[PDB]
Amino acid sequence: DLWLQEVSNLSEWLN
Amino acid sequence: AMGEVSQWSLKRYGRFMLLGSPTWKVFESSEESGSLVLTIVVSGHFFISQGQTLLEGFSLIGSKNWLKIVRRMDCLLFGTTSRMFRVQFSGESKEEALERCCGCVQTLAQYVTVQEP
Repeated sequence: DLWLQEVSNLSEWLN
Repeated sequence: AMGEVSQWSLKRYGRFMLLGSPTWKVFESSEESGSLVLTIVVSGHFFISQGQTLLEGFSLIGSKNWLKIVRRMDCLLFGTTSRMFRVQFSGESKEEALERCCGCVQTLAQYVTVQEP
């Protein structure tokens, strides 16, 4: 749940 | 630069802090602080270091039981059961950073599955 949430939030670092 | 170790330089390392109240502590490669380096030892140990300070260290052996990794482009998210941290590889270009990440994934993958989102 938190894992899945932070997998998506890893976009914070992406271009 | 041994045959004993593989090393990659990181742009940044983020420690998830919830497992005031910050969510992340973010470390970068500095000329004063030290270079951020991800080290995998042939024996199966994983480290992240900034200069001399070890920010992360554990065995990848039998880590299939308690370690998840996911790659997105030049970033990795690591989850241990609980602790979580993310990493971005460095390079002059988007391509060189991805090349670095991929070479690291190639070593990690001998011990654990590196998943896509």
